[PDB]
Amino acid sequence: EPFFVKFLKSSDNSKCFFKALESIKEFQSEEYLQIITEEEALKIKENDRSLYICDPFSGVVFDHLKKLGCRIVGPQVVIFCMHHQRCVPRAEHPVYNMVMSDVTISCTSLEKEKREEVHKYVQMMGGRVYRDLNVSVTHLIAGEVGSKKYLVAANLKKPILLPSWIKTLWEKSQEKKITRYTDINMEDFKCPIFLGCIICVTGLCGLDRKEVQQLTVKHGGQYMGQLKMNECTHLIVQEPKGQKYECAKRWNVHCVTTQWFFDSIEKGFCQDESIYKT
Amino acid sequence: EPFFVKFLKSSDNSKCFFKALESIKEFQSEEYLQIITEEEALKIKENDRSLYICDPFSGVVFDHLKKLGCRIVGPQVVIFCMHHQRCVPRAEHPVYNMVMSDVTISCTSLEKEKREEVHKYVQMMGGRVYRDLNVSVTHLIAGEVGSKKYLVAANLKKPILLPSWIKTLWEKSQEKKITRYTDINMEDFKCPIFLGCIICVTGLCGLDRKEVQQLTVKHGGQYMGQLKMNECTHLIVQEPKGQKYECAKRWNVHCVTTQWFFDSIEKGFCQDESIYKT
Amino acid sequence: EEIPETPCE
Repeated sequence: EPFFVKFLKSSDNSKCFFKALESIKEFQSEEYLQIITEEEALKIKENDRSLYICDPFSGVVFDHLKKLGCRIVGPQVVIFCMHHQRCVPRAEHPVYNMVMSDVTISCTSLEKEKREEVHKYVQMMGGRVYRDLNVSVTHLIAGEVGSKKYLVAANLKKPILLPSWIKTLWEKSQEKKITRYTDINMEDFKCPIFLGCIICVTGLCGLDRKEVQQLTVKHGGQYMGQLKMNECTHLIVQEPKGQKYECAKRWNVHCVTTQWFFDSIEKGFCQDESIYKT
Repeated sequence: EPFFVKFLKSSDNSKCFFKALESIKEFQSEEYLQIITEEEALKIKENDRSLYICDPFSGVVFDHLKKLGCRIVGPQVVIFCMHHQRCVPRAEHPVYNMVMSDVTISCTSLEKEKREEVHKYVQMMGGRVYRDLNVSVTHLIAGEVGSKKYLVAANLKKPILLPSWIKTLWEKSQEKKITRYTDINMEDFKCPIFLGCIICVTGLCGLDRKEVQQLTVKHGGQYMGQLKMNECTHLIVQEPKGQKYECAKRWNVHCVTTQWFFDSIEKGFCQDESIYKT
Repeated sequence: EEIPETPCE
C-alpha cells in the first residue's frame, strides 16, 4: 500500500536535506512526496504510517514526532537507499544514516551507560543491536577480554572491537568523511588480547618473565612482579609448586601454562583458560 | 563477476602455503578452489584474471605468470586478509605479504637504484608508492636532509625515515618475527637531522665551536674545522663579514646563523636555510 | 594476600 514521504522544512535545512530531496525526485515520482513546514508538522495529532525526513534529530518538532511514534529517518538514509537501490529500513527507532547498515552488534564487559550509548549510536547509524550473541551478529563490542560471550564470539571468528570504533564511525560520519563503516580500518580499534588481564608468572627465568612482561604490556594487559590478590587474574606457571602457585590455588586464580599466553598472542584473542590448566 | 583462486604446488612449499590453504577454505566453498602443479601452470598461456598463489616469487612458474601479467599474491596476504576481514589488494604487480599495508611512501634524495629498490620491496610488502608528495603519504623515505620534498614532509609533521627501515621490515618479515610494520620501532630508523650536511663555523669562541662539532657529529652530520671549496655545505656565521664569509659566498655555500643549527636540533629536522640567511 | 616476586636467584 502507498505511503507518503514528507520532508520537514525549516529555516536552516542542511545540504544533506536538499541532496536527498533531489535524489528522491530523481529515482521516484513526486506523487507521494510532500514538503511540510514546522507549523503543519506540529499540528499532526497522530502517526499515519508515513515516512518523515528530519534534520537534525533534535528540536520541538523531532521530539513531537518521536513521541507520536513516527517513522523518522535522516536525509542520509534517503541518499543511501536511493543510491544502492535498497529498501528504507524498518525504523522502529529513528535512523539518522546508513553507515552501519548490515552491521549487527552485541556487547560484553561494558559499563551500563557505555553499552546504552553504543546501542544508541549504532541504532542511529542503521545497525542492529542484540543483547545476546546470535549467529546474525557481525561484530562484538567489548571492554575487556575473558567473558563467556567474548569467548563464544572468538570461536565464531568474529571481530571483537572497542567502543572507540563506534565513536569514530559516528564522528567521522558527521564530518562527512565516511559513507560506510568499512571506510575506517578495523584493526586500529581491535580489543587488545589481554585488556583487563593482570598477569603474574612463577618459575620462569628472568629473560622469560621479561618477555612475558613486555608482550603483556604490548597486548594491552598489565604485568605484576608480585602476586596480589583481588588483582591478579592469571598466574602463568608450568610446574605446580611454590608459594605463588599454592596461594593462587587457594584463591581460585587461573593457573595456566605459558602455552595459554603465547597461544593467546598467536591466535589473536585471550584463550579459554580451562584447556590450559595445571 | 568471477573470483577464481588457484594454488601453485611445488617441491618445497613453506608452512605459510599450508596455513593459507587451510584458512582460505573457511569462507567460500571449494567451487573456485584449485591446486595446480608446475606442469599445468606452465601449460596456461593467457591471463584469465583469476588469483594465483606463488611461494616463493621466483622460478619458471613465477616468471611465466608475472611476464604474462597475471594477478599473483603470496599466502601471507591470504592469512592477513582472512584474519583482519579486509579485502585482497588488486595488485597490478605481485604482492608477497601485507606487512606494509596502509603504508604509502614517497622518496627523495636517493640514488636511482636505491629508490627503485625501495619501490620494489614496499610494493611487495603491500604498501603504495607515490612519485610526488601528497597528503595521503604516510612516510617519507630520504637519503639526505635538505630537499624541497624533505621540507614539505617536515612541515606536515610526517615521519622522515631511512631506507634501512624498509630493509628491516623486509628482513624481519622473512624471519617471521613481525606480522605488521608497527611491530618494529619507527624511532630507531629516523633520518638524522644533519645527514648529508658538511658544517663549518667561523667567528665562534672555542667552547661554542666544540659544542657545534659535538652536536653535528651526534646528529648524523659531518664537521670540518676549515672552510673548503665545494666540500662544505653550510657555514655557520653570525655577521656577514670576514674572509670565511666572502669565500663561502663566492662558492655558493649556505651562510646561516647558529639559530639555524639549534632550531634544527630543537624542532627535529633540518630547517629551511633561506629563513636563516646573513 | 600478597606474595613478593621470586628474587633474581
